[PDB]
Amino acid sequence: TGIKAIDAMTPIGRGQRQLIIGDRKTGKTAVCVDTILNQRQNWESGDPKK
Amino acid sequence: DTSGRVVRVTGPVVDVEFPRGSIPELFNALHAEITFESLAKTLTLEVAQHLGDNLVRTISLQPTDGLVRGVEVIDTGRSISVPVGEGVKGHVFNALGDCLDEPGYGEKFEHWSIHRKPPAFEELEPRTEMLETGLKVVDLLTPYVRGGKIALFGGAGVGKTVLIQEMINRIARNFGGTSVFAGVGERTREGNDLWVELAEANVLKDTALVFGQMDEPPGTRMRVALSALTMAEWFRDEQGQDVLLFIDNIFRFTQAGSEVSTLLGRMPSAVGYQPTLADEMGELQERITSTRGRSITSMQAVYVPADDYTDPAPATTFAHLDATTELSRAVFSKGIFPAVDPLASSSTILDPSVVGDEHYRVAQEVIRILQRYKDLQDIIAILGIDELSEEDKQLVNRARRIERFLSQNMMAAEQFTGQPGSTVPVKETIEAFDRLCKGDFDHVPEQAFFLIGGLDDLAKKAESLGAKL
Amino acid sequence: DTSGRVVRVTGPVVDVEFPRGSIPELFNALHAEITFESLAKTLTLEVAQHLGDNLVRTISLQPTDGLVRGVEVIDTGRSISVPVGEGVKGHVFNALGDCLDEPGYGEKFEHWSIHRKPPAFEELEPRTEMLETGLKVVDLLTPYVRGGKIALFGGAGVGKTVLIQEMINRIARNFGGTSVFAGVGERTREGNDLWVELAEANVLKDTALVFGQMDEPPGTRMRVALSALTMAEWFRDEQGQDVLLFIDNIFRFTQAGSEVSTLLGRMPSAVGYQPTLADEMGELQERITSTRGRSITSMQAVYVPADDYTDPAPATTFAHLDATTELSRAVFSKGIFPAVDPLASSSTILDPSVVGDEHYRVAQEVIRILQRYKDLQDIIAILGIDELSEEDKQLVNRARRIERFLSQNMMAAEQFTGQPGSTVPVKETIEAFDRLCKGDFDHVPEQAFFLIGGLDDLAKKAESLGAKL
Ligand SMILES: Nc1ncnc2c1ncn2[C@@H]1O[C@H](COP(=O)(O)OP(=O)(O)OP(=O)(O)O)[C@@H](O)[C@H]1O
Ligand SMILES: Nc1ncnc2c1ncn2[C@@H]1O[C@H](COP(=O)(O)OP(=O)(O)O)[C@@H](O)[C@H]1O
Ligand SMILES: Nc1ncnc2c1ncn2[C@@H]1O[C@H](COP(=O)(O)OP(=O)(O)O)[C@@H](O)[C@H]1O
Ligand SMILES: [Mg+2]
Ligand SMILES: [Mg+2]
Ligand SMILES: [Mg+2]
Repeated sequence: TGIKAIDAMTPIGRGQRQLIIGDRKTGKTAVCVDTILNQRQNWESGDPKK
Repeated sequence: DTSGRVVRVTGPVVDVEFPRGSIPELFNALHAEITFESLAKTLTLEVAQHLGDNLVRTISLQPTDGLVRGVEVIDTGRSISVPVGEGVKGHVFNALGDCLDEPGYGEKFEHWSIHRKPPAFEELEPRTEMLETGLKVVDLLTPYVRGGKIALFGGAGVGKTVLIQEMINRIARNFGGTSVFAGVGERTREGNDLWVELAEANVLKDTALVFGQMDEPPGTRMRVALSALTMAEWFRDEQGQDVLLFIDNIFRFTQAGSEVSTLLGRMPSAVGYQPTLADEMGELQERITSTRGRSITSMQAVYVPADDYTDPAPATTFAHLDATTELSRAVFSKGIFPAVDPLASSSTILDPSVVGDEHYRVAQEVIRILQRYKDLQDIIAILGIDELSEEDKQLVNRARRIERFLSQNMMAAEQFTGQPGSTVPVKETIEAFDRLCKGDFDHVPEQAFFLIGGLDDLAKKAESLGAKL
Repeated sequence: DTSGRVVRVTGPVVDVEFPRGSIPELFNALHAEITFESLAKTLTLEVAQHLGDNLVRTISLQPTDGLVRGVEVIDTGRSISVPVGEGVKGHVFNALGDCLDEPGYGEKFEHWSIHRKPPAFEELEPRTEMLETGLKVVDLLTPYVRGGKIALFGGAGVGKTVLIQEMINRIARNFGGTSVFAGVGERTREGNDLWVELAEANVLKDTALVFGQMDEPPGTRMRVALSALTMAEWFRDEQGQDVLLFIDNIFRFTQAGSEVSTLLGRMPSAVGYQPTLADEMGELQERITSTRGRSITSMQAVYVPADDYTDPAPATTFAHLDATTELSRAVFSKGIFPAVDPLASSSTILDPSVVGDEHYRVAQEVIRILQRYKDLQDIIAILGIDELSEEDKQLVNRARRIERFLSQNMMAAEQFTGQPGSTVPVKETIEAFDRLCKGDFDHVPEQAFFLIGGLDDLAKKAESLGAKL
C-alpha cells in the first residue's frame, strides 16, 4: 500500500480482504487511492505476476 | 371521456381512477376542484404511484380539506412547471410558480418542468477554488469553495438562519451573478424579514425568492426546493452566470418526504424515515452542482433533529457536500458565535496544495490544540485545571484563548446585540492564529478574545482590559 | 404422478405444491432443477413448514438464482443424509455430504440422517476430568473438561479462530481418537488454511472436516453443523472411541436461522432473532454431549455480536457449556494474548474437590487481585496512582504483572509475532502464580512478563532487561 502503518502493522496480501472502516473525513478514500497509486511501478514492470 | 375520478383521500394524498388507456405518467400534474365556498380552490395533484386497476396515487400540493370522492380530475399532460428567465429576479414565488407580491406575473414566461436530470458525468469537474468570506473560523478551518456545495448543520436555535443571513451579507452583496433563495419548510416571518431586508439592501433586484414554509402540506415542502433549483438551473445553463443558491432547511424537504411516504403506505425504514431517503436526497442534491464552465455556489442549512448528528437525515446529507460547518450547542452555550464546532466541521480544500502550506499548518495546529483540550475536558470538569501537567496547563490556556478567538461579531448579529460586524482577511487570520498557537498572547485574559475581528481589535480590547500584545 | 411444483420463490425460501397424500414430511429433502446453462444445478430443499392446502414451505441449500416457477420437485422420501464411518476421516466434506477434494468419495458408505434426538436423560453423566491444555490462563482460571463442553466467546476478531487452531495443535495432535471439525459459516481462506495445516501435521488422516462457509445460503449454514454432528455421533455411538468435535463460530447456525425466520412467516423476537431461538439452540446443543462411557470432548467458538455479551444468542449459548473462555476486546487492545477476560471466564471443574486446594486457592487469589485492580483503574486514571494506599499500590503492581503473565506466546500465533510458542505444565503455572500473588517478582519490570512461558522464560526475559528473581 505504500503506507508504513499498514505495511508494517496490518499488512495486506494478494487475495486478502482488508476492511477500511472509520468515521467520515478520516482518510479511508485516501488510503484506498494511495493503495491504487502505489501499483504504478508494478504496472510499469511488465510481467503479469507483479 | 378521459378525465379521472377521486376515489380515496387519505390526508394530502389522493387516489384517482382513470379510464383505461388514459393513465397519467408519473410526476404529471392533475387538477381537482374543491367547491366548499370557504375552501373553494383548485388542487394540483402530482402523480406518485401507479397502483393498478387504473388507480393512481398522487400527492396534493394544497390541503385537501373539503375534497369529495368522485369529483372530476383533469390530467394536464405535463409535470409541474415554474417560470424561468431574467424576469424571476426580484420577485417572490410559490412552489407552483405563482408570484406572491404581484399575482399573475410570470404567466407568460418560459416555463420549465421542475423534474430535470442531473448533469452527465462527463460534464462534471471538481471545484477547488477558495471562497473567502471574512469569518475567522470559516476561513481557517472550513474554507468555502467557489462553485461548490456548502452546508450549515445544527440543532434547534444554534444560529443556522443567522449564519445564512451572514453569508448572504458577505457573498451575495458584492456578487456579480444572480442569487436564488429557497425557504423549505421554515418560518414565514423569516421569509418576510428576508424579503424586506433584501429590498432595502438593494439586493432583491438580483435575487429570486421561492418559499414553501412551515404551514404547507408536505407536497409543497417537498417540491419547493425543486422549483427553486429549476430556476437556478435555468440561470446556470441558459444564461451561464455565476449562480448562488441558498436553501433554508433542506432537512424540511427530507421531513416532508418522510410524511408523504408515511401517507403513501410505504414500509417505514430505520428510525421511521422513508425507505427512499438517500435516493430522494441524491436526486435533489445532484442537480445542485456546477458543471464545467458554469457555476452554482450552493449553501444549505441542515437541521439536526434532537441534536442527534447520527440521525439518518443529516447523516445522509453529509455525503453531498464540499464544506460542512457544524454548529454545536456546547459551543453555543459558551457564548461563542458562530457556534462552529471546530473539530467536527470540515472542508475538502483544506489541503496544502490548495490553501498553501502556512494556512494548512496553522489549521492543523489549532485543531491539534483543541483536540488535546477536548481530551482533557473530563479531568478539567472534575478536578479543574490545577491538576494537569505544566505542559497541559499551558496547552489548556492556549486552547481556551483559541476557542474564544474563533468567535467573531458577525454582520447579522448587529440586530441582536447592537455591535457592528467585522471582516478579517484570510492572511491576517492565519497570522493571528499562528501567533496564538505559538504562545504570543498567553498573557492576555481569556476575555478580550471574545467577539472581535483581527489583531487590531484584540489590541484595543486588551488595552481596554489593561493588557498588551 | 407424485411430484411437486414450485409455486413461489422469495430468495432462499421456496413454496412447493404437492398432490393430496403425497405431501412430504417435515425436514424431508426435495430436489428441483435449474437448467440455465451458466447456473445449471440441482437444488436441495429442506421441508420447513406445511402451509396447508397441500402447500409446503422449504428452505433451499443452494442459491435459487435461475429457478423457474412450476418446475418439477422430486420428494426423496427421507431427510438430508451424510456419509458416516471410519472412511470419512481424512477428507473435506460438504453440508450435503459431498466430498470436496475427491468428488464421489463416500457415495457407497452408510448414510445417516442429520436429524437426531438427543440422548435420553438416563444416559447422561456429569464429566469432571480436567483436560490439561498448556496455556497458563486456561489451565489456571478456565480448566477445560475432558469429555465436556467447552466454548470460546468473543467479539469480531479477538482470538477465537487462533485459539481453536491452538487447541487443535495441543489437544488433537497427540490424540488417540477421532477429530471432527465443522466450519459453520466462516471464511474459506481459514478453511483452506486448516486443511493445509492439518495435512502438514499428519493430523488430517484422523480428522474429518465439514465446511459450509459464509458465501453459502442460510440453509447450508443452518445444516452444516448438523452434518458434522452426525458424523461425530456415529463415531461416538457405533465406533465408540474418544471423539473431538471442534466447531468454528457455531453462532452462524443461529444467525442463519434468523435470516430466514421472517421469510418463513414468524414474528420477530426481541433483538430481531427468531422466536424459536433457544428451542433450536437446545435441539442442536443437546446432541453435542458425552453419554455414559462414550466421550465427546466438544469445543465451539461463539461469536458475540458487537461485543455485547447480553445479546440473546451468546446469552442463550451460555447455558449449554461446562467451560467458557471469554475473550475481550479490552484485553485485545492492550496487546495481551490470548485476550482472555480472567474475571468473566469460568469453569465448572474449578472446584477444590476436582483441581485440588492449591490450584483453587491460587486461582481465587488471582481473580481477587484482578477484580481489585479493575475497581481501582478509574481512580488511577483520574486522580493518579500516588493517591492510593501503599497496600493498593503494591496490589496494583502485582495485578499488572499478573495480567501480563496470563498472556502467552501460543504455537498458532507464530504467524503474527514471529516468535515460537510455549507450553507450561499446570503445576508450574500454579507455583508461578503463587509466587506472583505472594510478591516474589515485584522487583522485575512489567515487561519480561509479557508473552512468555514458564518461570525459566521469565528469568531469561528479566535478565534480558537487567534484573533477577
Ligand atoms: N494520511 C493523511 N495525511 C494528511 N491528510 C490526510 C491523510 N489522509 C486523508 N487526509 C485528508 O483528509 C481529508 C478527507 O479524507 P478522506 O476524504 O480520504 O476521508 P473519507 O473517509 O473519504 O471521508 P468521506 O468519505 O466522508 O469524505 C482529505 O482532504 C485529505 O487531505
Ligand atoms: N452571531 C450571533 N450573535 C448573537 N446572537 C446570536 C448569533 N447567532 C444567533 N444568535 C441568537 O440565537 C438565535 C439563533 O436563531 P437561529 O440560529 O436563527 O435559529 P435556527 O438555527 O433554528 O435557524 C437567534 O435568535 C439569536 O438571538
Ligand atoms: N495469540 C495471538 N498473538 C498475536 N496475535 C493474535 C493472537 N490471537 C489473535 N491475534 C490477532 O487477532 C487477529 C484475528 O484473530 P481471530 O481469532 O482470527 O479472530 P476471530 O476470533 O474473530 O476468529 C489475528 O489476525 C491476529 O493478528
Ligand atoms: Mg471518501
Ligand atoms: Mg432556522
Ligand atoms: Mg474466527
